[PDB]
Amino acid sequence: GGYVNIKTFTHPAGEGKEVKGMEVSVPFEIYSNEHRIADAHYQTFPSEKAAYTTVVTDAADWRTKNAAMFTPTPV
Repeated sequence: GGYVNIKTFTHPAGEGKEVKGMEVSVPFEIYSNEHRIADAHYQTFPSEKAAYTTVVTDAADWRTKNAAMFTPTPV
């Protein structure tokens, strides 16, 4: 149970594009059931309560934010 507090760090992702960091608290079961780790630009620590303002509501919400961690966007 509990939450998985994820903080991703902003980093360049191709000239003209990048990936904006984020802070999101994910319910453990939702996180363990499915998650994608592609780079090392993140950090994780568990806790009983959500540590960040943005809290994942459901499996679909997590897949969206998780994918947002890798989708390159113009600066």
